[PDB]
Amino acid sequence: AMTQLTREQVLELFHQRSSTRYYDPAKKISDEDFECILECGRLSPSSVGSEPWKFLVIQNKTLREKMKSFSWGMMNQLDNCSHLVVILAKKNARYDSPFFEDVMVRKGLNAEQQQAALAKYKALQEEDMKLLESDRTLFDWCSKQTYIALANMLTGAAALGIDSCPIEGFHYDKMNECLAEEGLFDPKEYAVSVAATFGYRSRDIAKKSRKALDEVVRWVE
Amino acid sequence: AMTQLTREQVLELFHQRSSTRYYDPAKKISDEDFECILECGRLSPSSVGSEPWKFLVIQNKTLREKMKSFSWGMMNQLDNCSHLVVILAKKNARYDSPFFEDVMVRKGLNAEQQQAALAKYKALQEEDMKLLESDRTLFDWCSKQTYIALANMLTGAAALGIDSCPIEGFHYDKMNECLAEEGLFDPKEYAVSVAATFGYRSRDIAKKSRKALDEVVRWVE
Ligand SMILES: Cc1cc2nc3c(=O)[nH]c(=O)nc-3n(C[C@H](O)[C@H](O)[C@H](O)COP(=O)(O)O)c2cc1C
Ligand SMILES: Cc1cc2nc3c(=O)[nH]c(=O)nc-3n(C[C@H](O)[C@H](O)[C@H](O)COP(=O)(O)O)c2cc1C
Ligand SMILES: [Ca+2]
Ligand SMILES: [Ca+2]
Ligand SMILES: [Cl-]
Ligand SMILES: [Cl-]
Repeated sequence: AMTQLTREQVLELFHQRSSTRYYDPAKKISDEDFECILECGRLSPSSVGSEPWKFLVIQNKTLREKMKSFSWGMMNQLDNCSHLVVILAKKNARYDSPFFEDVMVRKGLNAEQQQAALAKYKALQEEDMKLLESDRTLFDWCSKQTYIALANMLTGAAALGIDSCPIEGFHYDKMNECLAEEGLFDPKEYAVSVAATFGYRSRDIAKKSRKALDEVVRWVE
Repeated sequence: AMTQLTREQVLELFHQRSSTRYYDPAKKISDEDFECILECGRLSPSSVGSEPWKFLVIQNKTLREKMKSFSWGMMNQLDNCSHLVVILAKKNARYDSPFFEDVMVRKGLNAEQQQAALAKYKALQEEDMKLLESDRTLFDWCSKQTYIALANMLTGAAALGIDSCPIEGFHYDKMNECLAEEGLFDPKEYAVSVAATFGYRSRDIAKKSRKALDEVVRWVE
């Protein structure tokens, strides 16, 4: 049968998922649990099946130490967290690129289906979403897809009883340069999108503070 | 106690979550289940607690019909899905805006804490992430946060046994103009980010096709 939760269980999960700034350095996530977290990212949906992401798992302590200088949003977490993921997004993911040829093959499209798909992707990028305005608009489209993978990794971790924190608080140019200089990706192909820490909290879970549902929802009947 | 799943259950959930293009028009999501889905969006994390989203629930059939002309990615789904959400993202969410004053209050910051937070947000936007390059770069930052809310709504729906589909396949300028002309938001304040349909599938769940874990993960020990 299928895995299914009650509404109460779903809400519990989303109140357990919180941004963890204080991790217990004595508790490490198992290799099995961490592989499951990564699989939540891998299995995430993405526009046109583009999967425009790479997951860098930064366990090396010397590299984490170097990041402290320019990563104010995770300074405390770098020494204490079990695992750190830096998510990259694909650069220059144009409809007519070799990257997109591979997207289509993972679907198994023949020449005619590829022709129709290419026309759809061109319309999506050029006219519907206007992504071809600049390199940054096209990069940011791929980056949006990586935030889906991020969200699913945080939620999957929480479902396994593992704490996490999403991270934007770092100097992106310095982070890109540092990780490229370490040989972790080709900077012509990918650039840093967002990061996340994972581990076990050393403090209580902070209560949710959010705008009310009536503030954020408008119903059009 | 806390809600917790096994690795096998988490993976099942992420294989059950699939992009549903074919919905059974006879099956409607209950008001209670749909409120739970919306709460998964509301409870989502967001950079600096910005929550830069609105959720428009488009149930009106005449409005759905109008969208068909310019929404190729959800044409089939518009007539058959139970619920449709169009997610908006905040425009011009500058660190020094009234929008950001409210972000800080939901945290309860006094004048000195606000001063420190404003300095952090200014550094994040101006220098770390370089969001102030253009209106679009700043909008796309908020839009990225809305993709977290999207992902969590899809996953929460799947956990409740409800099918969904994320949607970018529409003309954004036409969609913005149409929904603003209906009075659903102030177009000076928000613009369309991404959409999603929800309902019960009329076909089998399609098997996952993804790049292998070894393709997308790089481990830095
Ligand atoms: C993309 C993103 C980036 C964030 N960056 C940071 C960060 O650098 N450091 C940090 O401590 N929190 C960071 N946060 C956490 C937010 O401040 C947090 O989600 C928000 O205040 C709501 O709290 P909650 O996640 O505990 O519900 C980030 C959140 C998101 C989604
Ligand atoms: C942001 C986003 C936008 C998408 N837009 C559409 C769309 O307009 N129409 C559609 O049928 N599928 C759309 N998809 C679904 C993707 O094609 C799908 O996620 C991908 O092919 C993987 O299939 P799966 O979600 O079933 O695992 C979109 C996905 C995402 C994440
Ligand atoms: Ca099962
Ligand atoms: Ca419980
Ligand atoms: Cl690479
Ligand atoms: Cl508004």
